[PDB]
Amino acid sequence: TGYDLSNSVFSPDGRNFQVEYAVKAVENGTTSIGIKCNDGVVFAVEKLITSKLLVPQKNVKIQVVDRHIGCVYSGLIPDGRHLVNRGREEAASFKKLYKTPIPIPAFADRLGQYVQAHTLYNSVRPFGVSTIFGGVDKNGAHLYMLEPSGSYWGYKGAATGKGRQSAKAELEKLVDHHPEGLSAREAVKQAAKIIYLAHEDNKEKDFELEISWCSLSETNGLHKFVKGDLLQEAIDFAQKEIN
Amino acid sequence: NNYDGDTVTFSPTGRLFQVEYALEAIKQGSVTVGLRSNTHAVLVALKRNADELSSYQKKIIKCDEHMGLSLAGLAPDARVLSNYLRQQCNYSSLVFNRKLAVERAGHLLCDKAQKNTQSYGGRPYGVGLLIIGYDKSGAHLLEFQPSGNVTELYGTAIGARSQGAKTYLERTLDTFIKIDGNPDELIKAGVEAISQSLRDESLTVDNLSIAIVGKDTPFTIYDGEAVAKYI
Amino acid sequence: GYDRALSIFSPDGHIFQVEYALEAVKRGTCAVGVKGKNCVVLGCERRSTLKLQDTRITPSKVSKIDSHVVLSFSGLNADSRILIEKARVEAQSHRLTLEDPVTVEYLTRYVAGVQQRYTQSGGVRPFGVSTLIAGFDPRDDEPKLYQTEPSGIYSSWSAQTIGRNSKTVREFLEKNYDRKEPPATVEECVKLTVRSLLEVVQTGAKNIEITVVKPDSDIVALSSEEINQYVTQIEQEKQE
Amino acid sequence: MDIILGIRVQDSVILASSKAVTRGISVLKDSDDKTRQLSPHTLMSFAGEAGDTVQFAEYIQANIQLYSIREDYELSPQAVSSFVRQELAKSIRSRRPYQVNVLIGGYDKKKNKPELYQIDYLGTKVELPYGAHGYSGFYTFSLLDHHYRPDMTTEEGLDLLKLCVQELEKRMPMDFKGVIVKIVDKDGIRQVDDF
Amino acid sequence: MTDRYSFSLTTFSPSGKLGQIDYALTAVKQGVTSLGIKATNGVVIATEKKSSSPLAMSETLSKVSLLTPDIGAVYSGMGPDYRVLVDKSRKVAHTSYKRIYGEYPPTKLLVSEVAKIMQEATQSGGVRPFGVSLLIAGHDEFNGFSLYQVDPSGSYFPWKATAIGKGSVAAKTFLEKRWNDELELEDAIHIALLTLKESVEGEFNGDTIELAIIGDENPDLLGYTGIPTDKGPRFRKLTSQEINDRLEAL
Amino acid sequence: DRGVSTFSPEGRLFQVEYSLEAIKLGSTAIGIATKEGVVLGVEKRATSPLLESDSIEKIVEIDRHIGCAMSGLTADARSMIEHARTAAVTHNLYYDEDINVESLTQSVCDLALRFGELMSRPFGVALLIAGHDADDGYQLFHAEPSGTFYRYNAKAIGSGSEGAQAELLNEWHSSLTLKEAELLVLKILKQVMEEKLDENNAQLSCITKQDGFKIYDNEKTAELIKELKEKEAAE
Amino acid sequence: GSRRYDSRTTIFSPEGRLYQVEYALESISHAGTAIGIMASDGIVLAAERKVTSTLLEQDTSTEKLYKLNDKIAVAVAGLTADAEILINTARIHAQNYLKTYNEDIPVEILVRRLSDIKQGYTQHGGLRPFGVSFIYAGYDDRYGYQLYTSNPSGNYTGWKAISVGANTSAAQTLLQMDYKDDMKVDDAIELALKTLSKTTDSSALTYDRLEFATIRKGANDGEVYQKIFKPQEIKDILVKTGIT
Amino acid sequence: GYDRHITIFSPEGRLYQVEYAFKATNQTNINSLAVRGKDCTVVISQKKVPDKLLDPTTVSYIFCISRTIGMVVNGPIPDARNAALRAKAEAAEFRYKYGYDMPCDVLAKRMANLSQIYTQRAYMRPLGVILTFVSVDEELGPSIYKTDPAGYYVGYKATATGPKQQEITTNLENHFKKSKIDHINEESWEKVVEFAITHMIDALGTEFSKNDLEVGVATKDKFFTLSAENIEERLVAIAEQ
Amino acid sequence: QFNPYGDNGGTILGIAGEDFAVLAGDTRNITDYSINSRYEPKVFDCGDNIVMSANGFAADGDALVKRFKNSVKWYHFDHNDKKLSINSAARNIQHLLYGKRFFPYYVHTII
Ligand SMILES: [Cl-]
Ligand SMILES: [Mg+2]
Repeated sequence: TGYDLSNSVFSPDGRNFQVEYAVKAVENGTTSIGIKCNDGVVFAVEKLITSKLLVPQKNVKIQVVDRHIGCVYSGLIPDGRHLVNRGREEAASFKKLYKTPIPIPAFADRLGQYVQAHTLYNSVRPFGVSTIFGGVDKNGAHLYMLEPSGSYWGYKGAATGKGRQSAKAELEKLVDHHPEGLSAREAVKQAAKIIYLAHEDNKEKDFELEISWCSLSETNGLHKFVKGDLLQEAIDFAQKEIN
Repeated sequence: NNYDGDTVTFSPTGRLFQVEYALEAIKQGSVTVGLRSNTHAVLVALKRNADELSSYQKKIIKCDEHMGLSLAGLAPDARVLSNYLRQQCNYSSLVFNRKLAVERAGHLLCDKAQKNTQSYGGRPYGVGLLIIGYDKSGAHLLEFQPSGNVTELYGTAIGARSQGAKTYLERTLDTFIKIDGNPDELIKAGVEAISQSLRDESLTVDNLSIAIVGKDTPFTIYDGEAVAKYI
Repeated sequence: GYDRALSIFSPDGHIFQVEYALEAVKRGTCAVGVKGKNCVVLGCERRSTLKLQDTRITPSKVSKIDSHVVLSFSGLNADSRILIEKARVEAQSHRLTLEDPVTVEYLTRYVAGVQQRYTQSGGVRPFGVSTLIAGFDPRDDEPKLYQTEPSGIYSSWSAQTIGRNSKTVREFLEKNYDRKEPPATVEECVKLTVRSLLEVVQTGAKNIEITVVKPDSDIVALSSEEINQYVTQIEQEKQE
Repeated sequence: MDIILGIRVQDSVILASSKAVTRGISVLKDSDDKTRQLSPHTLMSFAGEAGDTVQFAEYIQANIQLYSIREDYELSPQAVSSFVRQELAKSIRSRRPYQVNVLIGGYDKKKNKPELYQIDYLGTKVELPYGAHGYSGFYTFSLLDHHYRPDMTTEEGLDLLKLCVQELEKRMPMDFKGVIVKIVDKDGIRQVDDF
Repeated sequence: MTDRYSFSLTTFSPSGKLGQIDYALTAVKQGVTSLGIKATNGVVIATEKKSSSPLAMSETLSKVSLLTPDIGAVYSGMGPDYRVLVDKSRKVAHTSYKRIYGEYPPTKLLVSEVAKIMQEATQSGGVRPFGVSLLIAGHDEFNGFSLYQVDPSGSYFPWKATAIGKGSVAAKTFLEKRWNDELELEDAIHIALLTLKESVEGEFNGDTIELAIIGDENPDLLGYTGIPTDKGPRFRKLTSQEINDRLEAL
Repeated sequence: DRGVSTFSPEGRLFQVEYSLEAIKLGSTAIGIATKEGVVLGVEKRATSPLLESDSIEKIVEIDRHIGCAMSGLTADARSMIEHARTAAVTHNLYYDEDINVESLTQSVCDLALRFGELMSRPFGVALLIAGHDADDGYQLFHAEPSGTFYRYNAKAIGSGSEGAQAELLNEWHSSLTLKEAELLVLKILKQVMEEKLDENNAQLSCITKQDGFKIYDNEKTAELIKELKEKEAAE
Repeated sequence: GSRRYDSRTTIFSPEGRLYQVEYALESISHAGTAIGIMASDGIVLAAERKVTSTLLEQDTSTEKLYKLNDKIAVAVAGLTADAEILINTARIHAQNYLKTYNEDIPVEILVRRLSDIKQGYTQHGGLRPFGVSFIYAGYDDRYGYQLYTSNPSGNYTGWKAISVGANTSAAQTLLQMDYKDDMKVDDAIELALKTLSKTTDSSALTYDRLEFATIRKGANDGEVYQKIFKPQEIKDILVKTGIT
Repeated sequence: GYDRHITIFSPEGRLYQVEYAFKATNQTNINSLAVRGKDCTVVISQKKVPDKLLDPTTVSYIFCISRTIGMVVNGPIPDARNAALRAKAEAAEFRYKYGYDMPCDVLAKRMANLSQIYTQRAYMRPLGVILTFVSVDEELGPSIYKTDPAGYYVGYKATATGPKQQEITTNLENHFKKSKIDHINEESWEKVVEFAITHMIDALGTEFSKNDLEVGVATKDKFFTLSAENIEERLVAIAEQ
Repeated sequence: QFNPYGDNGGTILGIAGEDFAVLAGDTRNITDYSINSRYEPKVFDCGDNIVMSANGFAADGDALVKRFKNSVKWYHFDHNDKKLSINSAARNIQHLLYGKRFFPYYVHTII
């Protein structure tokens, strides 16, 4: 054997074990989700409060690309930042040449090709993050989830991290109970609930909730963080549902 | 075991052993403490010597008039990273006539450390840093780890036996955070914090190293007879 | 470009590639350098498993770097050509900028520096060569003899030997060479050099090369008959 | 720089070269040797742009000396001249060309014959019985056309050379402060001290 | 990133063998049989068209390739490696010869260039050798007709006739019995078809056999008239119909 | 094999740690700093009696106000000295002043970690850099291949280092004279050296503000050796 | 990374030998024998083709003997493809020297440069060495007739008579026995063939398994001629000495 | 045994990394099929959307390379998209350099040459994909050309790819034995799509809904994919016969 | 053709006493016959008790002052907060100016 010692090496199965090993690092990370809604998308993430010494609201994990795309990830946090830095370069060069802001499907492939490129050589390591991202463009709302292999698809709902199965189950119920669609303000509240429900798989340390959203009506198509009254309203809704 | 030959290799459980070994170099390093209020931010560092004939390894480095860090681990790596910060702080001044935000300083260090963990040939940085600063949003304290993970905190400590100081600060949180407009008292709290990490040795005059930055205080370091006040 | 770090430290603090390069030197034919009161003599072994050779055209063991400095060696022959070439180029480059030929110390220092560079450069192995560099500085009558080795260290010697069975001939020179009174004449210096090689060589026929360097660019190589006379004289005195 | 002459006779090559180094309205030196020994039996005189001349002469000298040490053998005058020509032929299409004209006088020991080569800064080589660079040629060529014979001795060649220097001193506008004369033959290179 | 493989992947073993070249020759052995026969007034090169599937159109896959108007090539071993070699061989004929001398290279020199390319894959950094043996047939004014074999090592040998690949050992023995120095081109084509039938197992017709010749100039295949010195390509690929005609009088 | 810039499980660079073993094999070098000057001394250690010991150059001048002693693979030090000398002279050109001893040492130590897959391996030599400047006065620095440097009041490096360092621990005080330091280096060298110490197999040097960096003659060192033997017999 | 797959071609053994050079020499020892013999009035080059097939085109073939310029030729032993890379370099180097100095290149200078190239592949670059040994036969006006050999190590030496390739041990003993200094070319031709005939692994030495060449001053007055022997000419010289 | 990790020869003359890339081809467990009509070329592929949270419209293994050329992939989606983007760039550059639309077979060769390079050069791995290119070429007419990790490529009368490729292949072979021709003798592309689905149903033995299939159609001057309703309309036509 | 230089006018003046020094300069900034600013300072405190002015082409002047100020900052970082002496500052400025010998800073500098 020894097929798992080097990146870009095919095993006799036809698998790249190094990428599958990177997935384990993603599974180890905190929970993050994405919910597609009527005219936009909502992102949320679990922030483990390791200590009292952590300053609240001041270790932001959700990142913005351009002015209309939001990105969140689980796994090796630095790797995620590297990917977003590239995403921002890609989105900047697209706008530079084509004038219009980069469409979400276009942006999704830019990250996809870049992550896939890190499975082609033994001189680089695969990315240790699954990235949930999306936004609003000329064709409406789009939600995506990107994995270490470079694989990505469009999603109605997406989840990754240590509490992915709990979150997926909760996401599947929303898709069934709301065939016509979920509103942006509703999706924020639901996102809070699902992070709280997914926290059961990481319940030693208590956590800090962080939500962001893009919506054609509510945020005017731009990415914004949910803060203050709207955040506390969503936290209370989540607190009521666990009890 | 078989997956620790270089940084480009994941383990079967999804671990980067070279990054974890770099993290181990910090644990061997001498203790250093960081803490802040709303007006000031303070670094306290226990310096280490080779023997009685030698000097005490300088732990604290100045980055700009409003920012600086303390180190624990490989000192040459701290010099490289501190030099990079000096340049980034300086770029912000010359080009934008703007003092570099302490948060951005952390983001830049994270991204520099990360690139070393994903490429063949290179190695992770073998040092941990505590960055303090005062900018347009008040006082700040950051903890840098060579995995790339940067964290903003009220207080913290890194190095050998840092758990003693970190527990103390976790208890004292409500007290020292409200030491506003009083430098000497915030330092005292930091000197008392680092004392919880001492074993057999005590704080002497050429052993202790203190730094401070704040609202009306540039980043300045105190060594020698200037720290005798706090013993 | 090929980058591999071939010369690296081992757990015990040794650079094996440099040490294995010394083994190549130990395999090479013996070379000896003895400096007298007014001269330096370079002696060299030539292995006699090669008959049907053409000695006119075969590369000589002692090489002129400039008109006043010579270089003999032990180890890999192909490697030595590269060092000799570089040294010869630096010799002319020194004359061009300083308007003065190289000192024997400077030339040695350059050659040693090249050897050292190949011990911590990526993609290259060390030179499997040790050199004896001898001559006279410009406008100076004090004899100079230096030694270099793969690691890059160099030093001055009253007399020295390198190559195979060098430890035997070094033993000989250590008791037979008086620091207080070096070989006063050319004859005495050549004889002591030939004597030292006769401890190791085999036959004193076409196995020994002798080159004599005197002050002010006065370098000459001895012929077979001239060397054979020393061999004949030494053996007759030995039977006593 | 300015005046460099060359005369090949029966058994030797004689090179005459002016001693004056002028800059502006000042003669800075009156004892300048505008020549370099490339090898024991090969001498090169030079004239042209300030700085370029000596820089080029010494660069050639270093290369020929390097060859001599490497092969333990002296290059033929023909071989040295061909090397020099090629260096100038490269130079002329460089960013900044060497503006140097040269004469190469040598004694071929294998042929037992003197040889004189004239090469300009463009890399234009010619073997000649007598040669000159610059304005000198406009006087000396016609003079030598008349008085030169191929079977002359070295002493006859020196008298022939005196005749050239006298003519130049009479008709040339500038004071070139006499010449340094050097003879190249079977015994090597030597300088005439009283000219 | 970047090609970090700047070192040789083919090296000498203690016994003196170059492992990768030997293994490349093993890959050639597994390959389908191809052959070449030199006549007095021409050369023939032939091979079996091993179809990967009956749904596949074997006409689209050309094992015998034109390199110059007077030179053709066939192979045994790995098809993809052959394809890229043909591309490089066609280009080198122009860059390193035709664009300089205004005429196509002679067979021996083009062969020499192809050999150089294959030799470099044996020594250069981060590459394996080519897994093919080529048979190059060609004509030029001053050397006449010629036939060459090029191995993975980069070595090349001229042949009167030879075979490479699957059943080369038996095919070479067959050719030794039949070959003489007075063979006409049509006689060589006849022998080529006989030799190839031994190695082929399934169907044996113009659709499963690929065969080309280096013979007389073909003015009809030139594409233009008006220049007397230009008389047309000597390389011609035999059609499926032209092969079947000769298989009746076999 | 394995990467050149690889970390061990304990959090140390393998190659840097192995180069430290090479330095332990090297000849002894001692440095002592006083208020009257800094003394540097080394063991020459000739491999054979035929080798002319005065050609062994293990103490070296960087500038008039900075000296240097070495131990380990001494061939590796040549490029370090060359860099130090250029750094010193270059700073004088840019700033019309002497360069600080610490700044010089820091510049040399920047080369140390410039290895990997830059040079192929770390340096196999340790340096004792002694000097004087107007700000921090007489200083002694120990520069390692790790890229780290410590200032010392006194320091020994090489094969007899741990034994000599323990001896320096007892003997050093802040009121040592230059003459006292000279004898102390000779005393400690004679203890740890294999062969018997004399003027030919050991070398002394010092740096003072007034006279700058000076390597001592064999005649001058011989008298200090004779002065040392008499003083030890005198009680 | 790629370190895993690096053979490290340019390193020393614990004994101080270059692995790849030693193994390349082992490769060359299986190649067809080539002999060079230097006489007072010329040089002979003789070489045995590697197990020939009856359908091999013999007349339009070149395997062992190659021409570098009008005055210098080489006999090859090892990988032909490798040798041709080095031969084209050597041919270019000869023309560079002629272009620079307007004189034909001295034999040793050409030999040294080709040997220096081989040396480079053993010290740096991480590539395998050239699996080739040359016998250089040439003439210049300094040393006259000269024989040299070079091998994968990049080391070269001069010879009166020498063999490379297979059975050099046996071949060198036979040459050392019958060679003498006042020898003529026609005698050297006979010695070369007699040596191959005894050292050959084949049953009997024939014209179709040989390449032959002479470098004489047998042209008209003070000039050198290279003669690469044709098949029929080898057949005749083999009969003339009474081998067939 | 490092000869199994990079693309160098094994003692038996094999490239194991190339062979293992072939096995990665079937990792998706999807079967594709391609056939030619008179005027058109139809390609069909199975569409399996297991997760309920997926947006089914974004799940696709058929690509529009150029206006005229279409491509279906058998293999993982990252490598599939890698190959698609490169093919799109190559087809665009070809048009710019040579002044006419890149032919299906020429693109296939170019992509095959790239695949060949990964089998010879060590630092690049092969892509674990099989690329099936389809078009109605202006010279050659309806065209199907297929590429694999070995760098092999060839034209096809019809073809199939996937885990159950062999069952589909023989099913098609038997039809062309019967029909005695190289193509589907049909006027409209609608009925050629119906043929393709019918013969896939027979070979695989499964029934298909509108969301279980994915259809690409190449006609003169355009290649296009069918929507769910376009396939549903097609499925209804098969059922009513 | 684009002319990269301009003349911003004004004048400066430096005088040295026994235990003090003055560096004066007018505050007018001009181009051609137009006044740009009546108060635009061009005499700057650069730290370490060094005052500097680079009068002539203001863009080059500001660029130079900016670079020297930055040179003082890095002198502290690299040499343990040592004070930059006026003689050392002068030599440093020579290298700044001469660095652009073939595309000069169009300024007369005084410190
Ligand atoms: Cl291509
Ligand atoms: Mg002319």
